[PDB]
Amino acid sequence: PRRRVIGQRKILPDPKFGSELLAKFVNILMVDGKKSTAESIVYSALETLAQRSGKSELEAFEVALENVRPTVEVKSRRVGGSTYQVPVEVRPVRRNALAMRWIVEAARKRGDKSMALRLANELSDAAENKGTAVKKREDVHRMAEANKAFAH
Amino acid sequence: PVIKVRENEPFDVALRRFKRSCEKAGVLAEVRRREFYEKPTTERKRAKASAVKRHAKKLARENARRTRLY
Amino acid sequence: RKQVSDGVAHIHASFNNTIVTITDRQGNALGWATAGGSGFRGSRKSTPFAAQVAAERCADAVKEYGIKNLEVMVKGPGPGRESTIRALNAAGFRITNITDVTPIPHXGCRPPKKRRV
RNA sequence: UGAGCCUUGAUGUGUAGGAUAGGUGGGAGGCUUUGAAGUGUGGACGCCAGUCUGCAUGGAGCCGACCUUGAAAUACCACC
RNA sequence: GCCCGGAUAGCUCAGGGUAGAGCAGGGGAUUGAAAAUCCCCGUGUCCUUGGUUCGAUUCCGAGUCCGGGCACCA
RNA sequence: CUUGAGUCUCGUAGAGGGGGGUAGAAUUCCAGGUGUAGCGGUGAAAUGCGUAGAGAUCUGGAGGAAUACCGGUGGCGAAGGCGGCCCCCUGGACGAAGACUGACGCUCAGGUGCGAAAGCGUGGGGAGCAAACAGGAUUAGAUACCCUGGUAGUCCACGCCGUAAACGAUGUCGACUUGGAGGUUGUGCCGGCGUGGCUUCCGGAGCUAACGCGUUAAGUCGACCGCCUGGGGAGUACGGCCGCAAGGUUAAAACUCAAAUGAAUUGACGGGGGCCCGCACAAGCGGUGGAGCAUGUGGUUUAAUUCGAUGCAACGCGA
Ligand SMILES: [Mg+2]
Ligand SMILES: [Mg+2]
Ligand SMILES: [Mg+2]
Ligand SMILES: [Mg+2]
Ligand SMILES: [Mg+2]
Ligand SMILES: [Mg+2]
Ligand SMILES: [Mg+2]
Ligand SMILES: [Mg+2]
Ligand SMILES: [Mg+2]
Ligand SMILES: [Mg+2]
Ligand SMILES: [Mg+2]
Ligand SMILES: [Mg+2]
Ligand SMILES: [Mg+2]
Ligand SMILES: [Mg+2]
Ligand SMILES: [Mg+2]
Ligand SMILES: [Mg+2]
Ligand SMILES: [Mg+2]
Ligand SMILES: [Mg+2]
Ligand SMILES: [Mg+2]
Ligand SMILES: [Mg+2]
Ligand SMILES: [Mg+2]
Ligand SMILES: [Mg+2]
Ligand SMILES: [Mg+2]
Ligand SMILES: [Mg+2]
Ligand SMILES: [Mg+2]
Ligand SMILES: [Mg+2]
Ligand SMILES: [Mg+2]
Ligand SMILES: [Mg+2]
Ligand SMILES: [Mg+2]
Ligand SMILES: [Mg+2]
Ligand SMILES: [Mg+2]
Ligand SMILES: [Mg+2]
Ligand SMILES: [Mg+2]
Ligand SMILES: [Mg+2]
Ligand SMILES: [Mg+2]
Repeated sequence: PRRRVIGQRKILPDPKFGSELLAKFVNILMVDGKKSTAESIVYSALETLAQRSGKSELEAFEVALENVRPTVEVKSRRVGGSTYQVPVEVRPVRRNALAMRWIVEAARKRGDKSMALRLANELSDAAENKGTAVKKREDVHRMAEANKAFAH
Repeated sequence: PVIKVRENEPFDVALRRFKRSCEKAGVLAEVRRREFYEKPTTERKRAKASAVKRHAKKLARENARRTRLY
Repeated sequence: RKQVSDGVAHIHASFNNTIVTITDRQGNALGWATAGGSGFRGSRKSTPFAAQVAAERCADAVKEYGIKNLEVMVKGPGPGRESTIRALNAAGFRITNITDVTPIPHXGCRPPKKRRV
């Protein structure tokens, strides 16, 4: 706001992995305050992904994550009526948040039977550069690339 | 604004020397003044305005010390 | 087709566009590149990045003659003056002189009228 | 400076594939110390993969069918 | 009638082991607008037919249309 | 008679004026070499120029207009105005000491002369700019602002015109009346100390409606001249004079209103300037506008569809 008084809110770990990153993933996926359903879906999808990939629950998830993180975005700035699209670096926390948001959004728009299966398919595709999340990441990167002349 | 690079300096030193020479030569000022026509009346008016503002600021700063703020 | 081993870079920077040419010591041109012909049009053509890209393209388009020693002459008030020289050095030439050769009337003719924007 | 007539040099790497091999061949023996496998060296082209190269050190080998190609290997060799 | 050239993306059209560049149109980035810039989307016997070739849009032959020069024009 | 006015001797500074010559930078055009696909312009575009070779860069040539830096709330002139360098003709100002004339002075109606820019006449010149004009845009329209071109004109000689916010919105001449900080230009004595001319800012008494002026007076006085008499009509009509014309100068009346006006004070407002705040934007999450139903309102209908709230701050409101 105009003040900048807030600190930072403490995030509790997930029950059976002890990672706050997966807890934030659950938080992003949760709707209507129904956290148990989100945890069931996340755990089932992670189990299926690890089984079809073979590595583990955690580092497979991280590998699928690092193929969606962006490193530059564009913000609009009007000067003389028209708007330039200035590219700007993305802080790491925003990187993770945008990555998770794009993965969940991509998995939401699919035609499978269960949400767990949808997330598993989208996340496996992300782990090897075929999901729509990777397409969105590349689109953002190239749009920022076009407006390099305005990077002050 | 003629800059010849001497022996064994980095580029940035030569570039800065060229920039200082250009700034002290008053090049961009001359090329920007001579872009549009200025009536003589406008020239005299702006010269007088600059002189008046300079004198007013000088008097203000001259008398500024004696007054104390807290 | 020929080797010169040294040449003069002429930079023509204005408020709308920047042009870069390479010539021999006698004035004959060897190649050229421009900021408007590098994919930038409109408000993007008058920026230092476009000048840098144009300098890169001009340097790439003159590889045949094998120039290694370079001289720079800059005229005009445009944004693309320092960027072009920096990119030219990054291309690998060694710069011997830098000069501002912008014209100055010593009175001259009568400039156009002021714009009432 | 444009065109023609000659003569020569190379140039022309679908796909297999040692092979920058165009249809067509008298035909698997010439080349080699009438300084040779491979070296240093300089040069032109090159889809830069692979030719070619003035000379020398160097010293005398490559070498033809032979199996992937439809074809056979400037092994001596004609024509375009 | 004889000859000289061409027919390919919706349009303009480039190019013996191939179909291509741009613009037209759909949506999303995008905002109060067109810019602007992003991304994708097809748009194919290269007129048709036959003939050579280990396959032909890149070779030949003929028929449909169009342009140019000429002929016939009693 | 010499104290006001003027003459003579020596020097100083200065874009004061008229005439001629000449230099360098830059723009445009012509010719040629290199070289290749864009240039130019805008908020964004387009008209426009370019493969018939532009734009960029190099060399040679022609022509016209104006003089970067110095340059300064610096200088000169009655005002208008005056800016590269050199020569010829020429006006004024100031200073230092001295000799001379002896009131020869101040002001001035009519009158005479000078007078920015645009404009008019005859003849030359024409690079750049640019009324009128044409095209491209913007817009509800756009006879505009913006872009691309462009003719009179701007330049020279001679002659008219006679007006400007021609302003210090402040007529000319003389005298007297506390201070401070500078600029520029002379001269005397030993960097210091004096003494003249012009000039910028601040301020005292006094003046003034206030704002402000304040030894360069809008203070205290004297001489002469010009002008004013509520706002429109109107600096207009008619007459005279002047002009080639455009028009200039002199200068009313009917009718109409009860005001028009100057300076300063408190607010409010600004597509004026600073410094802050609020789920006001930004970052997010979920909705409404589409469907069916509940409810309130408007309108329409009815015998009645009782009355009231009806921008935010009325519409599941009184109920
Ligand atoms: Mg807040
Ligand atoms: Mg202009
Ligand atoms: Mg003088
Ligand atoms: Mg003079
Ligand atoms: Mg030319
Ligand atoms: Mg004076
Ligand atoms: Mg004189
Ligand atoms: Mg006497
Ligand atoms: Mg008179
Ligand atoms: Mg005039
Ligand atoms: Mg005239
Ligand atoms: Mg005239
Ligand atoms: Mg004339
Ligand atoms: Mg117009
Ligand atoms: Mg013009
Ligand atoms: Mg005229
Ligand atoms: Mg008057
Ligand atoms: Mg007056
Ligand atoms: Mg007066
Ligand atoms: Mg007086
Ligand atoms: Mg005062
Ligand atoms: Mg008074
Ligand atoms: Mg009256
Ligand atoms: Mg009159
Ligand atoms: Mg009259
Ligand atoms: Mg006339
Ligand atoms: Mg009033
Ligand atoms: Mg008032
Ligand atoms: Mg205010
Ligand atoms: Mg305000
Ligand atoms: Mg928001
Ligand atoms: Mg609804
Ligand atoms: Mg009611
Ligand atoms: Mg009421
Ligand atoms: Mg309520």
